[PDB]
Amino acid sequence: KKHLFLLGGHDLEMQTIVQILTDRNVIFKDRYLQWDNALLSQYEEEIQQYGNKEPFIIYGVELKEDITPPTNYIRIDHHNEYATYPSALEQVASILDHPLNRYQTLVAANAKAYIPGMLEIGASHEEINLIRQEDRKAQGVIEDDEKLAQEAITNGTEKIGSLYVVFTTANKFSPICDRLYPYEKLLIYTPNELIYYGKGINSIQKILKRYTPISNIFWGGGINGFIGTVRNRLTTNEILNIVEQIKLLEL
Ligand SMILES: Nc1ncnc2c1ncn2[C@@H]1O[C@H](COP(=O)(O)O[C@H]2[C@@H](O)[C@H](n3cnc4c(N)ncnc43)O[C@@H]2CSCC[C@H](N)C(=O)O)[C@@H](O)[C@H]1O
Repeated sequence: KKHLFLLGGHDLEMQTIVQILTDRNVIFKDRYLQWDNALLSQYEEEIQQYGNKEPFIIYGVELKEDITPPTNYIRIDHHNEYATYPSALEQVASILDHPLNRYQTLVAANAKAYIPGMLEIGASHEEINLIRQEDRKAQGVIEDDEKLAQEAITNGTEKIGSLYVVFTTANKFSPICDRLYPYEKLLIYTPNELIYYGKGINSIQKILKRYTPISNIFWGGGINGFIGTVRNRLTTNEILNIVEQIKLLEL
């Protein structure tokens, strides 16, 4: 059985997956997707040529199935109902019988549990710093993202009990997280998007499902994981209402 991999949005894990797939001569297609456009329909041409053809198994790595996948398609993900699963890098390596080296174990740990996941595998201060910078660089974080981050922590950040609430006009939130870490609970929101990081995401999912269908909600990891809403699917008032509901969990 021959392997076809379709890669979704880019980050340090997806970059590492490209490296391993490259070194091992695996058929894979990388349309340089990002976290917000990781659609299976981006690979409609490849689904047409390899879909339902016996010799090939198709591995979609963190792709929303906005089109019906063929019968020879296996979803490779660690989000939503797969949120307790090992990271995509770990699952891809297992399929290829690739032993993850020390660097790649940190890539998987950061992908699944951020900085706590790396401290759990004995990461050093300099190991954590290189992973975080490479992770943000692979996301496309640039200098304008890091400035809006500094302003968001300086001028739009309050703490309610154990919860940081940051209003921002920024596009990428990883710059804010690394400046505020360590934290137990962090809520970043924009006029049409919010992402929660930290303890008790199941209680947050309860709140979100009162305001928007589950198809606008993504999450990953356990408690001390993240849960968020797709950009521009909720109104400003809906976000602001949710922000108050999340704040109410601290009172
Ligand atoms: N507790 C934590 N605190 C801070 N960062 C963490 C934490 N846990 C994990 N992380 C980091 O978060 C990253 C998780 O990576 P992923 O598993 O690929 O998960 C990614 C996406 O794959 C996933 N996602 C699913 N659908 C969508 C969508 N429509 N739009 C945007 N994002 C979507 O949600 C995650 C991004 S969530 C925040 C997105 C934000 N708009 C931004 O630009 O930074 C990874 O780099 C980890 O290091």
